[PDB]
Amino acid sequence: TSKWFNIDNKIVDHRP
Amino acid sequence: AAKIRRDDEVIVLTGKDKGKRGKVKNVLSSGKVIVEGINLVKKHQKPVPALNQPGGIVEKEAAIQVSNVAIFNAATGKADRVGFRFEDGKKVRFFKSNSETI
Amino acid sequence: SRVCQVTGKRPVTGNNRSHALNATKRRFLPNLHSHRFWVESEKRFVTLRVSAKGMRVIDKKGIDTVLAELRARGEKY
Amino acid sequence: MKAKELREKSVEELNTELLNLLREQFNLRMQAASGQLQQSHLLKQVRRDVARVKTLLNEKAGA
Amino acid sequence: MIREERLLKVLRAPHVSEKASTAMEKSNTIVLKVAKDATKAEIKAAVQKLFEVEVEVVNTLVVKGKVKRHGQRIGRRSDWKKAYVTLKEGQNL
Amino acid sequence: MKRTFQPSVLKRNRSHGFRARMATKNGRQVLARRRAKGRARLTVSK
RNA sequence: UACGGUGCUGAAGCAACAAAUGCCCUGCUUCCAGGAAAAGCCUCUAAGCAUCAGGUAACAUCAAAUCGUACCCCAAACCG
RNA sequence: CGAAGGUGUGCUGUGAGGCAUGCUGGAGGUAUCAGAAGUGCGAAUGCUGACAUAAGUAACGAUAAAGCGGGUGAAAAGCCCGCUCGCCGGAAGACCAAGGGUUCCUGUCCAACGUUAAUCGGGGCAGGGUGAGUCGACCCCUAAGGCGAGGCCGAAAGGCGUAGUCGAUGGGAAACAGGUUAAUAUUCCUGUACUUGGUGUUACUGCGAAGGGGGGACGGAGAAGGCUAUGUUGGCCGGGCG
RNA sequence: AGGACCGAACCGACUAAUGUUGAAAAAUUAGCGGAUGACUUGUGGCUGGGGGUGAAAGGCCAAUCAAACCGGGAGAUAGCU
RNA sequence: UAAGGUGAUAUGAACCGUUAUAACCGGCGAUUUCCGAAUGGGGAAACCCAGUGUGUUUCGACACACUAUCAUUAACUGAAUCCAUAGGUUAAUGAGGCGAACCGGGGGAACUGAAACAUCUAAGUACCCCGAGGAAAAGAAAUCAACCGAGAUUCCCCCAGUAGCGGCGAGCGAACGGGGAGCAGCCCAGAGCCUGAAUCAGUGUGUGUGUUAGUGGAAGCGUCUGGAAAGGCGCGCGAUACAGGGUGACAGCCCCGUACACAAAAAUGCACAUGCUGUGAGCUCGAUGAGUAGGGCGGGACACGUGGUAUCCUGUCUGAAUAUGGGGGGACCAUCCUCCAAGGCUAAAUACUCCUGACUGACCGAUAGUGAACCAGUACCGUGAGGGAAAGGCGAAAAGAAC
Ligand SMILES: N[C@@H](Cc1c[nH]c2ccccc12)C(=O)O
Ligand SMILES: [Mg+2]
Ligand SMILES: [Mg+2]
Ligand SMILES: [Mg+2]
Ligand SMILES: [Mg+2]
Ligand SMILES: [Mg+2]
Ligand SMILES: [Mg+2]
Ligand SMILES: [Mg+2]
Ligand SMILES: [Mg+2]
Ligand SMILES: [Mg+2]
Ligand SMILES: [Mg+2]
Ligand SMILES: [Mg+2]
Ligand SMILES: [Mg+2]
Ligand SMILES: [Mg+2]
Ligand SMILES: [Mg+2]
Ligand SMILES: [Mg+2]
Ligand SMILES: [Mg+2]
Ligand SMILES: [Mg+2]
Ligand SMILES: [Mg+2]
Ligand SMILES: [Mg+2]
Ligand SMILES: [Mg+2]
Ligand SMILES: [Mg+2]
Ligand SMILES: [Mg+2]
Ligand SMILES: [Mg+2]
Ligand SMILES: [Mg+2]
Ligand SMILES: [Mg+2]
Ligand SMILES: [Mg+2]
Ligand SMILES: [Mg+2]
Ligand SMILES: [Mg+2]
Ligand SMILES: [Mg+2]
Ligand SMILES: [Mg+2]
Ligand SMILES: [Mg+2]
Ligand SMILES: [Mg+2]
Ligand SMILES: [Mg+2]
Ligand SMILES: [Mg+2]
Ligand SMILES: [Mg+2]
Ligand SMILES: [Mg+2]
Repeated sequence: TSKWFNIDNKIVDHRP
Repeated sequence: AAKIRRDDEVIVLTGKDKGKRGKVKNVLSSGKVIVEGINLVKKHQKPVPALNQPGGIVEKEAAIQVSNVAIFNAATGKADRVGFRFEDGKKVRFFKSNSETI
Repeated sequence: SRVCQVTGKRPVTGNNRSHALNATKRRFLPNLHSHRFWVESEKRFVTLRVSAKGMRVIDKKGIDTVLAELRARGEKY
Repeated sequence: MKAKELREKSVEELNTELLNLLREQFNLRMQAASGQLQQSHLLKQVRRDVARVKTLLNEKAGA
Repeated sequence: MIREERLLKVLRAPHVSEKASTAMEKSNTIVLKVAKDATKAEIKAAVQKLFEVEVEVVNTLVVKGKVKRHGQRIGRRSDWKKAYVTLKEGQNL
Repeated sequence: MKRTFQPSVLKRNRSHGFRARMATKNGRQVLARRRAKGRARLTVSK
């Protein structure tokens, strides 16, 4: 499946 | 029917006994035959006290093919092919080449 | 089922068409009614689920004929 | 063993019938299972014999 | 009678096996593999007729086949019935 | 935690068993396909 | 005792006090939100049977089939 | 008297290649000129398999905890026995239902499974083991709900529903204390019981429904009294004189 | 008497640290809320995919949800990589 | 048919057979648990429980047989209601479920194409459903033609990507006529006489011919290399047989076959020939398919999108003429010509292959070829529908390694 950090929004969204 | 059959005396045509005569011991539905004193293989068999067997190497005869033997004519003294004729409602085998019923 | 016991009329599918000719499936289904019919020839009423026309046939051919049919054909009734 | 009893009488046969079971078959199982019966082929026939028994009798009466 | 003589092929084998069998010999009763459809009463009869002994009462239980061996696929044994028969008194065999 | 499979044979048979399968035109087509496929367990029953 | 166990024998076996969330209690008191069904059981007769058959009791006797019964079960035996 | 394939070597062509031959291999291969295409791979986070790497690194799953002696054994921190020590004790003890389905017991083996060793195991192999009128299912009875002769409805498939018929999570007859197996036991054994039908005997009698009525038959909270389990002490009994 | 009070079982999931190739695809430890009620629980039943259910978050409908899963149309179409 | 057999992994045990009751092959029988349309009721498929009949020199309880539903027919019964119906019991028949495609019928998508999207397309496709046959359907002009003529239906090649249709876009797309395959025509709408006379099906027999086991079937030796000859070399021989497989390396002559010639106790497909059942033939004189044709409204079919749109079908409301009559000839009218609707049947040329037999391939050769060369729809995954693998080769011979 996918690692938790990839699914998680705060770490992943990082630069909008 | 079958050309080479059970209690027959035959002469080998091919390979390692080529030319060795012998009597057919039995004939196996693989299309093979076991013939006495023709093919000898030294099997290694463990000695058994219960069966009172000495053990060590023993000599026996392996199954050769039916097509590797042909039955010995003994009137010509050579190998000979077999046919089937009818005599008095009996399907008998006969030697080819002198046409003699076996 | 919505089948006319006299004519065998049953619902048939066709289309709607708008002024822009948009096709939308639809059904035309028959003008059924179910009606107490006097036979006299059996001193009894029989309710046939019948179409108008089914009636107009019964008017013309006359009941008993129509009842020969149905029975000829096996219709319960 | 077939026509040997094609002609052996419907009533008479039901006798050997039992005699196959009544004796051979039951005694054989017991004796066998208990490690006696050295000649197993007796189990093959007997069973096959009863089959013959019942083939006639069925074909003699009614069929 | 009640059970045809034919159908007294319900007795299938003695279960002379384990002290369970023999230590429950030495204190009445004998035990046996017996049919599958056999009806306690039906198997008492067999033991009366054949074996010609007396029988107080018979208990039954079903043994379930052990499943075993094999690599991918698997093999199972047959189920079968146990006897435990309990003879009245002048006890013999 | 409590997971999704909570086994129970009564429910199993009632929901997926032979007879249940048999009680509906489509349930029957279920079997038909499995037979044509040559399946060894039509419906996981006793 | 083959050191895991296994046999044999065998005393007293009363009283006082305390005491449940168990039982009496499907009770009792009270309240509103007003608290399954059907059979077994008891009784009533209809058609029907009236010496019969049935019904009740005592004693005697016979029947009670079949299928489950190992083991884990807050877990190393189940869902993970 | 050694085909294809594999592995070297020499030569040759501008190249894709070709020829020769040693070794391996052990049975097929095909010039030439034509003919036909599953005709050429390094990449597509391509597909399948095999094998690297990080690396003999992290880790070996509750910080309830181990020490020693003696057995067995090729080998004992881990198995067996013993003496200490420590941990749970409304459980980390005990009986089940559900679910599993031989994991139970006994011999035997240790390759693989066990996050180590393993003589040990819920692991391999073989044999054994589940005993019922009374426990439970089946069974009678129904709830929810399901199915549903006819029937009403629906283009077909089908939908709903009456009579019914199914469906327990609830109602319905009856066995207890003790013993015994390596392994079951309210089932086996000893003692002592009970339930409902059939049949018979003997008395005495209106019996009789898929029907009527009764009963079964029912909520929440609260309050004590009476009582048992159960405990404590004394007495009693056996043993002790540290 | 009570959607009454303090507080175990039981039901919850406010804070923190740990864990994040976990012991664990959502738990551990210490604290925390409810705990005779709109409580909590075993068994069994009914509701089906533009449909269900929803003390309402687009929540949940088998680790899947702004339209479940399986098979099919099917080699959808891809002016893009 | 037979000298050897008791299926395979698979030895072993105990057997069976050799001149005909070993085995093996074929025809026809017999037995044929339980579940499953499941059919006595129930049910969590392979289980629980019955009513009624039978059954016991040990006539209890168990075992067996039968009892579903619907249809048709008959019989007997029989309400409100007396008649009569509905209702109810029994009985005889038939149905039911499964199955690859081809076939007819009831329903019927969207992706997509139009470089967007509604009309249009994809397409009457996919899919669901019902039904049937060996084929299905269609079919004996109310058809075309164009003043000359043709003469049922079906299929093939043309006509032609033409004429046309068409947001006249994308696309869709005939017919006339011609060449071919195969050709076949009959009943009802009815009574009289004569009567079972043609014919069709169902069926028994016969015969022939195919089928389901079978039989015979030619001719090679020497030597060299080698573990082994079928290979090389030599010399013979058969060929209506040089198809193919096997055998220790490549065999016309070792084996099994092949060409060729033969064979059926039994059961069957197909033809004829008849028997039995059911059925009608024949002549005279009649009859000639109305809620239909047409029309109005709404749709659908025709290549044809309503268009100037003939023609066909009908949900809806209507509604003729009847041989001096009526349909069609692509709006429509006249004339001409041509056909007879509103009842049916009908073989062949055409379609298809779950399966049987034989034969073939410039088809694959274990990541290929079926998912499956192998005990594969398996192991495994999933509540389920459902998904779904990997895995072939010792040798000529096990001689599979005693000690
Ligand atoms: N357990 C994770 C949290 C987590 C689990 N699944 C996730 C999916 C998406 C984001 C976060 C998570 C953690 O270490 O915090
Ligand atoms: Mg039992
Ligand atoms: Mg137990
Ligand atoms: Mg090659
Ligand atoms: Mg590559
Ligand atoms: Mg490149
Ligand atoms: Mg490192
Ligand atoms: Mg380090
Ligand atoms: Mg470490
Ligand atoms: Mg096991
Ligand atoms: Mg154990
Ligand atoms: Mg290890
Ligand atoms: Mg074990
Ligand atoms: Mg009930
Ligand atoms: Mg119905
Ligand atoms: Mg219903
Ligand atoms: Mg219950
Ligand atoms: Mg125990
Ligand atoms: Mg009495
Ligand atoms: Mg009452
Ligand atoms: Mg007390
Ligand atoms: Mg002192
Ligand atoms: Mg409170
Ligand atoms: Mg509190
Ligand atoms: Mg979820
Ligand atoms: Mg694509
Ligand atoms: Mg498409
Ligand atoms: Mg049944
Ligand atoms: Mg039934
Ligand atoms: Mg588009
Ligand atoms: Mg003319
Ligand atoms: Mg021959
Ligand atoms: Mg020959
Ligand atoms: Mg006419
Ligand atoms: Mg027709
Ligand atoms: Mg493959
Ligand atoms: Mg290879």
